[PDB]
Amino acid sequence: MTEYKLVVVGAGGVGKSALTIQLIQNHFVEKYDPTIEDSYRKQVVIDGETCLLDILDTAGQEEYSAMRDQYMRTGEGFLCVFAINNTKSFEDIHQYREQIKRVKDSDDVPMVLVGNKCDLAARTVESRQAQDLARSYGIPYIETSAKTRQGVEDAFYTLVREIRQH
Amino acid sequence: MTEYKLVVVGAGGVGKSALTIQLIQNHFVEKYDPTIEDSYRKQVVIDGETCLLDILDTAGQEEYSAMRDQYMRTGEGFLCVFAINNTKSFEDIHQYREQIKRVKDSDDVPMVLVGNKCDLAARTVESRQAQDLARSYGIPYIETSAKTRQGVEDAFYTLVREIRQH
Amino acid sequence: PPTIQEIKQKIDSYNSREKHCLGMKLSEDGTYTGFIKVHLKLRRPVTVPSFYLPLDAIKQMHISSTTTVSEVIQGLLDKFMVVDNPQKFALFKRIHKDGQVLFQKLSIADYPLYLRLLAGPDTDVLSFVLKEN
Amino acid sequence: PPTIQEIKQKIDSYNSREKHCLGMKLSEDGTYTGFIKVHLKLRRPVTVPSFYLPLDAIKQMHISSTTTVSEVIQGLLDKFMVVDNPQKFALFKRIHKDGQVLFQKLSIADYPLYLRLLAGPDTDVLSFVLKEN
Ligand SMILES: Nc1nc2c(ncn2[C@@H]2O[C@H](COP(=O)(O)OP(=O)(O)NP(=O)(O)O)[C@@H](O)[C@H]2O)c(=O)[nH]1
Ligand SMILES: Nc1nc2c(ncn2[C@@H]2O[C@H](COP(=O)(O)OP(=O)(O)NP(=O)(O)O)[C@@H](O)[C@H]2O)c(=O)[nH]1
Ligand SMILES: [Mg+2]
Ligand SMILES: [Mg+2]
Repeated sequence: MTEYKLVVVGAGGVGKSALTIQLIQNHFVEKYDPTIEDSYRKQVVIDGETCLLDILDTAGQEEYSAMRDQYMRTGEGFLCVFAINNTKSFEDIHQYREQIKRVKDSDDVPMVLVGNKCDLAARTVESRQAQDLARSYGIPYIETSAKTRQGVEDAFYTLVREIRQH
Repeated sequence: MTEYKLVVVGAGGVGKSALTIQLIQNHFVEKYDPTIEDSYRKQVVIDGETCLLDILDTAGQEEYSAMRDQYMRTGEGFLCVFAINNTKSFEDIHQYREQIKRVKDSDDVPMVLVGNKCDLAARTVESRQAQDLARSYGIPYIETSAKTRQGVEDAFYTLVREIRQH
Repeated sequence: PPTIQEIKQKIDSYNSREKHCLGMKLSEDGTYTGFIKVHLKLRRPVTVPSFYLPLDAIKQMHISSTTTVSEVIQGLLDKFMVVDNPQKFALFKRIHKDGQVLFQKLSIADYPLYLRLLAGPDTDVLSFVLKEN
Repeated sequence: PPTIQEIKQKIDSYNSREKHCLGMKLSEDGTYTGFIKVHLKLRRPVTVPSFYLPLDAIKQMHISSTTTVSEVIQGLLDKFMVVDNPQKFALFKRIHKDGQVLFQKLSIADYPLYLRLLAGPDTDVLSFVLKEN
């Protein structure tokens, strides 16, 4: 099978680990355990192709910012995650887009914009503003809930599709 | 760690599997079970470097000759094995050297000449003739016994050395 | 479940997607012979001069349509000189279920070559793995 | 076994071969804090709508010199929501012995950070792996 190197990035607490663990283990992590950097290997079937996903779940906390160049070099596609009830996380997205573009020296690195925690009622980031940002970058926008599992497969599978069409 | 793709080739019954299994499992296979094609993954330390050896143990029987192009394309170094009590196996060595050279399109593919079954008293291939052949090719000659374990590590480790100096 | 002529056509299709010396062959009354690969992923207890050493191997075997999982397991344990209780081991098919690749334990009475033929040559679709409980 | 100033120099050497936010830090009387990675290689029994699904993960953890193997095991089982008996699991160091890379079971009373410091930053020299018996 072909292998895909996926990296999950975004501000601390947006649900990067929760999304990853929903894909890997098929359950929701309620606990908030800040990540330093974790990696996963998951075999999947996407549109009839068997794929090995190597998934890097990264730190949103600033103390680990120095690790970014390293993982941005090696990653093939990026899930750029914010939480729809956290305006600051949405503001932080462009910073990730820009650092990836710098490190990889490309303006079309495979990326998906993910608005997570869509199970929550108290939304502060309007879907239209997120759709606008994704359109600006030329990338897909998907809302997910690591809790309900809504959009989780679509987010990762869309990213793999973005990579294999690149 | 760095990975090395090793391929073990030579006429049927010379001890290709026995040598491989001595390296992998640290024991001697007395049974004669002709190979179709088997593969092994073994982590080792060679001169202080940790290496992953992917080892392909190939068929000496003619019925599987069609599989050679495929494994010769993918292999990085070749242990070319004959048995010191089998003159025909020694005559067959040049055929392997030539097919590898053809398939890889190179006259310096990493190779080691291995004279196996050196535990046996009834020798029919003189060591000098084998030394002469290896000198002709510009490769090392090592005598091994899969039975006693004599030379087994040196053969594989020499091959890895040949690859990393290439 | 299935027709013999169905098996005949299945073998011909299989073989078009495979090398000649690795193809399946039809025999008497819808029986056939052919090849599988089994991935052994075992931890072997070892003594120094506690600790284990990995056995990580893919063994290619020539078997028939009547060869059972039980036969495949015993043959591998004997070939790799594994002395543990054979009933501590199981053969699994790695297959697609629900977008997920899962490992399903095989019945000791199952026939791996039949599974292989039905799946086609691609190990991405079905692979066999031998594991200790 | 060892000197505190020995530990101080060992930490400084360690950190020169590692990124800044991933370095070790000296604390009171020769204690220290630092990072390890544990490779979880587990088979998880699953139900469809028998079968297992792999959990293949490398978890990076911030721990101290007094953190025990027992603590590392329990913390991982809880983090990955593994409900099996914790005594069915063991932590191994993958290390060099006799030109061979072997896995050695750790005592539940051992201190992984100490092992990590002594080995240096290179996971090729020492890696940790969590396995079910
Ligand atoms: N309601 C809801 N909560 C979620 C969702 N995703 C994550 N959370 C919750 O948000 C908290 C933080 O999630 P976590 O996955 O740890 O975030 P992170 O982005 O990995 N954090 P860090 O960057 O520090 O590693 C947890 O308490 C988690 O249960 C979601 O889709 N819905
Ligand atoms: N005395 C002795 N016998 C050996 C040695 N190596 C292999 N043999 C014996 O020679 C026979 C054939 O060995 P085997 O490893 O199966 O050879 P092969 O080259 O792999 N055969 P094939 O090409 O058909 O797969 C066995 O009966 C084996 O025990 C050796 O170093 N010394
Ligand atoms: Mg996280
Ligand atoms: Mg053989």
